[PDB]
Amino acid sequence: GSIGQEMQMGDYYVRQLRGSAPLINDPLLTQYINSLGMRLVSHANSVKTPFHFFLINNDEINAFAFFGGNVVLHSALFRYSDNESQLASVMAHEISHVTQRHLARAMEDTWVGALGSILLAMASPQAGMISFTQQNEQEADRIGIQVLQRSGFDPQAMPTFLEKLLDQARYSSRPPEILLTHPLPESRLADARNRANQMRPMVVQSSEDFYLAKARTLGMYNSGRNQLTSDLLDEWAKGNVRQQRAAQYGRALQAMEANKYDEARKTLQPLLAAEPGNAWYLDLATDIDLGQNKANEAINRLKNARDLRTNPVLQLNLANAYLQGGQPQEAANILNRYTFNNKDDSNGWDLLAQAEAALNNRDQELAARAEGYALAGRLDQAISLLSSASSQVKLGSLQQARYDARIDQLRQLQERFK
Amino acid sequence: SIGQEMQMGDYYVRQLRGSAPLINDPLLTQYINSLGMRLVSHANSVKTPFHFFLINNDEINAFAFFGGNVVLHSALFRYSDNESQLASVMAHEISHVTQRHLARAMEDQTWVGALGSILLAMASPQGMISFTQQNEQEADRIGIQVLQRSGFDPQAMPTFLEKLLDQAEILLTHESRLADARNRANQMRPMVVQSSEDFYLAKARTLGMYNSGRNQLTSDLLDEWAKGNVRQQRAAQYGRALQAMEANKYDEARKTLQPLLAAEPGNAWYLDLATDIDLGQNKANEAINRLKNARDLRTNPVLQLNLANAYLQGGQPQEAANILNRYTFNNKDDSNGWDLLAQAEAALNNRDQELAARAEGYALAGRLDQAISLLSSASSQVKLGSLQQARYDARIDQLRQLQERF
Ligand SMILES: [Zn+2]
Ligand SMILES: [Zn+2]
Repeated sequence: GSIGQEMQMGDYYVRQLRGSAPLINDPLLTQYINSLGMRLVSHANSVKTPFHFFLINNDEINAFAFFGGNVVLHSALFRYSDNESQLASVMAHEISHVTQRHLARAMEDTWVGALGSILLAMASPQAGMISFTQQNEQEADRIGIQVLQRSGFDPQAMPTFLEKLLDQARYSSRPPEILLTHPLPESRLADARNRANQMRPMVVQSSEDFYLAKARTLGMYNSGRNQLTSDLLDEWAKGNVRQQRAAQYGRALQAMEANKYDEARKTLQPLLAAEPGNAWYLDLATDIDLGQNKANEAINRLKNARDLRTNPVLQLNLANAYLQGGQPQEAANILNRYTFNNKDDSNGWDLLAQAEAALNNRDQELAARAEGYALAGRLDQAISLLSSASSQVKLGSLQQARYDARIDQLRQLQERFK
Repeated sequence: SIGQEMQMGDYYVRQLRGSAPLINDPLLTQYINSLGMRLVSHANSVKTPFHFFLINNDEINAFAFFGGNVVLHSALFRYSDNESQLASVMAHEISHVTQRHLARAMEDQTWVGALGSILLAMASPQGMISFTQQNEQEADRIGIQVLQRSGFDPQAMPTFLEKLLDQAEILLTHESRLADARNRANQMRPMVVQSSEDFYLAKARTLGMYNSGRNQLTSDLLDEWAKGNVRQQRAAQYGRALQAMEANKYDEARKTLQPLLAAEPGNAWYLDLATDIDLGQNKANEAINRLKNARDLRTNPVLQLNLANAYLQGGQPQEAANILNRYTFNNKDDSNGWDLLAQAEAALNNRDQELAARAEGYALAGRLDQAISLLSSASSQVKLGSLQQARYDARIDQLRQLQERF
């Protein structure tokens, strides 16, 4: 089965990505990027596979995708994206590469590892490299702009973003890495500007989650050219009030990053007072609270949250608060259900490992950190942890049957690829 | 002619008084028109007298019509950071009238009432008019000079328009035109800018006393004003005393105003609030004596209404009438004087005089038939052939002519 092979070929590369590339595993940022991405996929034609959207800590702008609906976005995209529709146009562009099976159809002409080595070199700040035909790039722009429009974004954002890539391709000695995987001749641009001119004029406003995502990405995961500049923060202090709340949020982050917690708490207060129930400031409200060993206050606030049952960001934030507060069992009650509902989330497993370690449930601790190692492609290491777990439980027990069964599953993943 | 339009203007004004939420505050209306008036005298193409009205509406809007009657929404004060920005709106709106743009627009094509219903809908918080790109490209650039000869900031207009863009109401009735506002302001001159003492207190009383929705006098602004020039610090103290009186914190209100009144005992704003605090504590005698020693007592309309009201609460309706009888003949269109005069004549048991004063209130609010009814009642209580009967019946005649025009 091609779709079956593609989905597990994708899982193999995604596991290699987690284990060696610097992915941003932050709950707020990953939930936003996937919520935005899924909103595009839900308006794409002939989607035959699930989709996941990954974020790299890389200041070089690039974007690419491979089998299984897995698209990779560098954090530099938030530095170049002035509006949400520009970032959406890049994801729409990459989503269309997958639906058209461009990378899959290009490979029909040691080889599984040859492609995986290319994928991580493009994602790592340590950079072979894949390239699409300019015909392929035209289909991705043609199909991407229509997904862009049906999703309620500005179609003129795609040519506007392409032109900003061209103005740095000659006003700078460095060709941005995105232009080498996705080449941009003026024909590509003039074709894009023409299509946008022929759709409906639409002025769209970037969501409030976009500016907060842009602030957290550049502020909290700053790296190289990926900074949250004071020039941009002061510029956001003059724009629409969404950018001002985002600008306030960004300085609260940097005040927390520099351990000026009371300075950060007092900056964050007015935004939390206006929106007491949104996850973005709730997330940092606990972060500053635990920075001062006020874990009870973080717990009380999160138990009063409306959407604690539905929002994973809230669920992890409270589990972490229970851990720092000295109640690991309450953290485990949340995380046992959390890890079962999000088996691919390594944040959940790592926190469960912490909770089970604090409870001195060593077999369950080893099994929890085994899942972290399995998600990172460290299957030999995951098997070692579950072997140790299975050696601490009586034979014939279900814990032994379950630990040994999980080892069996990881061995099958292992033999499918060399 | 100007005659029909001035009379059409009076008809639309009467309709506004009856249905739109006008701010009839003496201090605020005296300031709104005093600033308009010397701003008016710096344009020369004016055919008509000018009156400026303030509407309690938290949605920002401004418009004008026949007879030099301009309408300003109270939301204008929270958008106006300085006196020139506030006059920038008025200079733009008076320039519409002097050049006769709205009259020009309706000469192209039941109509007079349809426009009045629209004028209320814009004014009332609970269909609109819209101007072409030239029309206000006229008004703004014709209005920036009218603002400069009056000694205010020419750059005050542009900073106001940009503060409108990033929030996308005034914008339905009013980048190309905006780029021209910054285009045209930079060329003329840069100007020293200093708001009047009255602008800061007027903004304090509008946002503090007539707070409604987005029209609040926030704890962020008056903390800021306490750090400004000495005019803004006195205004910040005035606003805090005003809000304490609004919250019926009477003792705190007296002690907050005490240093301002001690420094400026003849200031009309503080003298006014000192009466409200005195009457609020049933101390009418103290409020009366303070107002009799005010320097501008028989020249300033705000002080006269304040003392007239204090005489009523103090149990001296005759002395109140002696003031108000003269006030209503000097300020015929002031409904406050007519209402206070009706209260005094009711307390003196001069019934036909009370009905006559009440009638003027209803005539100003556009209910001419009711005013005719009350005067008819007054004329029936007075002897046929008396001078009173001749006046009452003459005023009925004047009101009937008004309603026969429309
Ligand atoms: Zn491409
Ligand atoms: Zn206008």
